[PDB]
Amino acid sequence: VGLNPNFSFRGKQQTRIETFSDAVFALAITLLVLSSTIPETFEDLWASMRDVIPFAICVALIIVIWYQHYIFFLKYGLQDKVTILLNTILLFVLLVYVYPLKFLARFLSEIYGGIFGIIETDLSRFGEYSHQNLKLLMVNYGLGAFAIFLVFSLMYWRAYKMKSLLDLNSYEIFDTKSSIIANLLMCSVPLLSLIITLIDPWGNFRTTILSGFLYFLYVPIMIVFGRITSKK
Amino acid sequence: VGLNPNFSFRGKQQTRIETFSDAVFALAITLLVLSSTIPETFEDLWASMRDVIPFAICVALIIVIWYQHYIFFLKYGLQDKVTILLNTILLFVLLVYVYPLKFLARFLSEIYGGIFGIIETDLSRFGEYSHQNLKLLMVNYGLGAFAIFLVFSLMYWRAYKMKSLLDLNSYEIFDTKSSIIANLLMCSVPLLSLIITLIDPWGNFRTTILSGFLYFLYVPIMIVFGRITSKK
Amino acid sequence: KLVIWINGDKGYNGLAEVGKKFEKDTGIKVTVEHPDKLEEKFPQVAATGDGPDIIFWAHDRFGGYAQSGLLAEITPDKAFQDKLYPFTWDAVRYNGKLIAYPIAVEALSLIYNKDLLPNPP
Amino acid sequence: KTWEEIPALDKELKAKGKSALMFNLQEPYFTWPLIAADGNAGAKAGLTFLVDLIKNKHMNADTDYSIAEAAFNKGETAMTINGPWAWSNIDTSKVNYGVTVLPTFKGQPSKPFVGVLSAGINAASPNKELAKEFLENYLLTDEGLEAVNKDKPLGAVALKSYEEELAKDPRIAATMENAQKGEIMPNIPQMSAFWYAVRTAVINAASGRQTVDEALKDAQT
Ligand SMILES: OC[C@H]1O[C@H](O[C@H]2[C@H](O)[C@@H](O)[C@@H](O)O[C@@H]2CO)[C@H](O)[C@@H](O)[C@@H]1O
Ligand SMILES: [Rb+]
Repeated sequence: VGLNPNFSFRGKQQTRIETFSDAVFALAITLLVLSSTIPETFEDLWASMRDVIPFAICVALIIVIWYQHYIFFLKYGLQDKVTILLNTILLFVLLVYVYPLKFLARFLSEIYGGIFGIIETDLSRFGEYSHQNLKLLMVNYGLGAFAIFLVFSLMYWRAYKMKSLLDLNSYEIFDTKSSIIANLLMCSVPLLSLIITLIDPWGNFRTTILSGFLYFLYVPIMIVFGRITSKK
Repeated sequence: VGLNPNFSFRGKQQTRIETFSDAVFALAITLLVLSSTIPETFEDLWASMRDVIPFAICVALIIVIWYQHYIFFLKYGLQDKVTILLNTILLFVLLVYVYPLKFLARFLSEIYGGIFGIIETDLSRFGEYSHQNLKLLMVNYGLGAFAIFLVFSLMYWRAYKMKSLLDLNSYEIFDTKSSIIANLLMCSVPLLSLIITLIDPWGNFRTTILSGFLYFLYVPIMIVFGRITSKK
Repeated sequence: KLVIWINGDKGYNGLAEVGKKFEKDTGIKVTVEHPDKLEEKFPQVAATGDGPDIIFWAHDRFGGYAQSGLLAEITPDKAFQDKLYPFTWDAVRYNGKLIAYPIAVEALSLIYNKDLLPNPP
Repeated sequence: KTWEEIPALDKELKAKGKSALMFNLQEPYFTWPLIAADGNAGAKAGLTFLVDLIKNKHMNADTDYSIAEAAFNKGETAMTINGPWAWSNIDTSKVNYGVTVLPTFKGQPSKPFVGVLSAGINAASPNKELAKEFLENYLLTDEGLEAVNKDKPLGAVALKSYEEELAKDPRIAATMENAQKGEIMPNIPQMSAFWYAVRTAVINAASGRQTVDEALKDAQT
């Protein structure tokens, strides 16, 4: 149930911030699926079932955020203005990226569909695939991911700033410090794509290849940033 | 976590009125964002991202109301008919002003966009900008703001009326009295714009300038009303 | 009689409970005393008179006692030595000789009333 | 919140085998707030109401401190009028009680008299300096007033050091509320003759001997 055996969970009682938060997460994953049109005919029914792969990817992504949220509020049981503020920023980012994720997930499902050879349907429905549009694709979703992890870092730092008020022990202080580092390291990868895309060194698709390729090397690049700080 | 150190929080346990209320607040902020159309193409995606500034302003506004709600139910733990009634009136006002806020936020974002020089898109989409329409804009949103603060004053007065039943101490009585004054003072500013607009002294845009200008002088005008009652 | 000198702001009652278990297992009396200005009363009394058997104070005062010849050299076996952190032993060393037994590290902190001040300076 | 809505409440409660309000009618200190609510015309109004309560069989004729206290603590009456001192006996009983503002009469509030519990030294005492020691260094201290207060509550203590503790008590708040709506009694030598005049007046009107108009006539003399 819990992550650490040395952590004393201050947020076992459910609060308004957590209840409100659960409503928003449930609404996000629910409206992602149920924002679709109701099938009126067999043809619509089969079309609607092609959407499950894109939705599975979106849902998986949202619960992962929900989990991090659950663990934070479980650890610290925080309920102050600044926690409320940072919490709102988080849910706000989530909300604005629900329908854009539905889009990205459908787009990438067609691209990966073409590769593997499952389907051969058109991508002209998405509009023109231009350099500017493919760059804005990275910058958009990259800015989204960066923000979510950035906010999680700020939230843990707020708990670190209230370590004494929360009566955090040496183990708990260490966890909190490690959780900040983790979230900043997570945020760094989308920050690096975003910056590379915005400068655009090549002036062509090469930029987008590199930017996209940093996510495939998430684990190794995270280890490099972590190793640089430990080596000094 | 708490506002006052002398206040004994009667509403630390979550109740049905608070749970129901959280659902409504979550739904308001969620449907504000997710009432938009799902992007089907890159062009829609970029259009949808122009909506984040208007949404941030709306969201910020709604959580501020949610916070006041959280603090009230935390303070008194009330659950009676009259509290339910006043609570419903509040949520009702909120709900009817969700989509109108989306509108106002988009409108003002274009007006402020033009000023700063970020964008140069048309305002003809909003309809004709006539004196009658710009007056109704003030009266509408002014009536909304007035009501929210009016209801918060009534809610605190209901707690004041039940001071003995709630076993309120001298510090808590003082807080409650101060919270009534605060909410009436907050309500006064939209009440003053609304009245000025409805009388319409100039018979032209000048009326709307003054009415709109009272919100920019919120803090100072609130201090004048507060100073008048203390001076006698 | 085993006499111990420790400051009055410390846990002399608890130190006595250890002393009471010692008498049960040996037969020696363990009285615990806490006199005022013991840091500057010890080097005067212990030099001339008898004073205490064992003196408890922060390590900083012990070098002066060691130079003056007011303290016996500590000779603890490896197994006892190994029970304590090696950095702690360094604090109780003067001219390559162990002059005391390290007990605990002490540092001042900001003690605050959470009710009167939730977010202290 | 009003005196005038007690008869309705009493009708409701008497059906369920319970009284609405029982308080000491014998001692005029308890009846004075109702009498002095408006004010004369005010004394005539306030007393006539009190007379009508006994005439309508809502309150008993010879209601005293003991049968009122006992009835409230037993759980027979829904309300009672009393001071800080009475709280401890309620706590002893299993009655979830509240202390609040006295009911209003003719819109205006009921003005209860305010007393300052005070310790004086007898002029014909040889232990004047020993009593001063007791009063100053032992009684009028944080520790001293605490001891008295945990037995039977003193109310709003005169000690400056006790402000925080007083302010934390909801019953004290209600006491101070009523004290502000009332007024401090003058210490004058005529207070004795005054109190006697009111004590008789209230008893006569309660029992059914003298009229409300004739009660104020004999009392003003
Ligand atoms: O009843 C008239 C009587 O009232 C006041 O006495 C109060 C006293 O102050 C209280 O402490 C309480 O014990 O009850 C008394 C009445 O029962 C006046 O102080 C007194 O002069 C007057 O006789
Ligand atoms: Rb819909």
